[PDB]
Amino acid sequence: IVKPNGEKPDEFESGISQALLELEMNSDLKAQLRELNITAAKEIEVGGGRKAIIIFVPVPQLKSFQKIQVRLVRELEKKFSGKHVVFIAQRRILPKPTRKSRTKNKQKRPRSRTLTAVHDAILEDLVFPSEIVGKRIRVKLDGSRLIKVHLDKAQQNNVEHKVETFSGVYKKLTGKDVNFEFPEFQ
Amino acid sequence: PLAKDLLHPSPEEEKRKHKKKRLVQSPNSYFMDVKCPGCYKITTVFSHAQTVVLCVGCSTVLCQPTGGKARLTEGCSFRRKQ
Amino acid sequence: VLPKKEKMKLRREQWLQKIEAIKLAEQKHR
Amino acid sequence: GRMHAPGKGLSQSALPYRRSVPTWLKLTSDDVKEQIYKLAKKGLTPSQIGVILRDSHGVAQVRFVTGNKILRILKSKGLAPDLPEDLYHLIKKAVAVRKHLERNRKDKDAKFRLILIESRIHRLARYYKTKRVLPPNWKYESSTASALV
Amino acid sequence: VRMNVLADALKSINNAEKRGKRQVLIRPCSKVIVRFLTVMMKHGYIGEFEIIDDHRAGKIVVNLTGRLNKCGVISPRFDVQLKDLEKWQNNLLPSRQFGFIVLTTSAGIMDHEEARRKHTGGKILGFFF
RNA sequence: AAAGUUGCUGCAGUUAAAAAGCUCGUAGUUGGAUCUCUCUCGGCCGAAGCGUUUACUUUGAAAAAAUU
Repeated sequence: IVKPNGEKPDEFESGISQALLELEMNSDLKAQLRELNITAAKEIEVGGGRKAIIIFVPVPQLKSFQKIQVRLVRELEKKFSGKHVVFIAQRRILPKPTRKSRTKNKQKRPRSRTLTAVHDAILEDLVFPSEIVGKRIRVKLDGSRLIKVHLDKAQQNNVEHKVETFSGVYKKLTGKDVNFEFPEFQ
Repeated sequence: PLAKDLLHPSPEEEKRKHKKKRLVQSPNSYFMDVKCPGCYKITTVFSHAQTVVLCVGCSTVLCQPTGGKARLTEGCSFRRKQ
Repeated sequence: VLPKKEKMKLRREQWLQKIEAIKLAEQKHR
Repeated sequence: GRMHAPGKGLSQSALPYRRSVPTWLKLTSDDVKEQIYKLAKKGLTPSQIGVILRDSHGVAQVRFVTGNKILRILKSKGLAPDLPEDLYHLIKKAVAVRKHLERNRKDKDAKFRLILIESRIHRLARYYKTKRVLPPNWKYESSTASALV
Repeated sequence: VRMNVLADALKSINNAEKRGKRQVLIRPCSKVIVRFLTVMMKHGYIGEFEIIDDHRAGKIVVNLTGRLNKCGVISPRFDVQLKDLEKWQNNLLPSRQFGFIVLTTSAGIMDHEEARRKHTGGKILGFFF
């Protein structure tokens, strides 16, 4: 179930693989979960001692994972205690090519491997049932940015309680301050 | 006068503006689904379609192209989609 | 009306007056 | 403003912010690509392919669904012409205007507009020579103009 | 056509400030424009701004406060050697206290005081007083 | 030098000197947004490939006196 790029499975992703194994034994998600695999898992803190789960999955099977998102979210929240699980693909940040680097650059880095592209794709992957319909960057008096995300209002009833976890996850694995908002109209 | 929030325009003003000149541009057209009067099949037609749209099974003209919005055949039923 | 010489002098003098006034105001902030 | 006209019009297409495929579209990427292949085998310019796919099948943006634009999709399979479609349409228009001029010698307006057209041809040919689409020995000549169409 | 979008942004802000407006919209956005606006922000001249992100070059809505007399671009981007810097401010600033030559240097986009402290030169972008 | 009557800084071209009959019409000038160091041999180091090339900026060497 877990195929790490470092191929050192820890007990966290071991328990996650056991959990998806238990779901593939029993639930209706049998024609999907058997073929699919994950790569890593992580358990972080958000909202004053609230644990949240980040499941790092491979990119090209990501869309298949996108088809079965909310069922796995609900069943893994039933399996564990009061928690929150988000599905974020494993992306590689290639460093910016400066004029001092190793001679492996016989070919340019693709644009999808940059910092901003991967960060925006992570923000896209983090909130699946809602869709990012707008984005603002408020630049404060200190010189510090604050990203505000306008989401789809049709799916607010599933993600209205996860916005704190979304902000905490994005701060943990990005370092940028993000607030989530629902517009009154489109 | 000289005192308004440009960051938060109301729906009536942002609707009223030109489609490029809004805060964030957005189209005025839409995709709509059409039932032929002589059948039951669903056809997804652009509102501002430039091609004459034939039914895939009945070959009846659903819409005729005009300068702007497409002119549906009388008898056809249409619904706004998404 | 009046020659442009003293209009230029008056404009540059009033401009230096705003420069001095804003200098004293910004010095007062420390 | 216009490259040869004194007009300055705003009218164009405006793409929405949502790059995601809508939920109501049940067509997969390969089905859309197969439609593109059969439309190109019918003999259609990528512009015509995009218009037909937008109108009849409901595919709003081919790049948003398939991931590639129409010319690249046709190029990977190999169903793409040697000279690009805008240059083709310009050369076809120049051939038509030159035919009208050889039949009608008094039309100095037609001469002026033909000069406009073949100047547009020269600019587009310079661009395509710079980015290696046309061979460097390619040159637009008046008698060879109908031979390209 | 449109070249040097920073000039357009600075002219828009200056014309908005001269009419006593409070808030202005700027299109298109740029990295150089955002860095210049941050420089004017830290010195307390243009208050607050927020970047509207569409999938094009973005836009910026800037909250004007009232202190700004004139913000201006310098075109072309003249090289500013560290000696020549002194001459430049005597050409552009109405005093030796306030006003700002903005330079892009290899240490970043900054003002002439900070460029003198970091002991570097660069290309001149503008001034604001 | 006053002189911004040669104007790069820094002029003008409705009525005072002055914008070409008008547009397609190569060169030259200007051009939208975007991308956060190591491999061998000799004592952690030295040699080697530089890392795409520059422009730009800072540092250092070197560069007659007299004149300033």
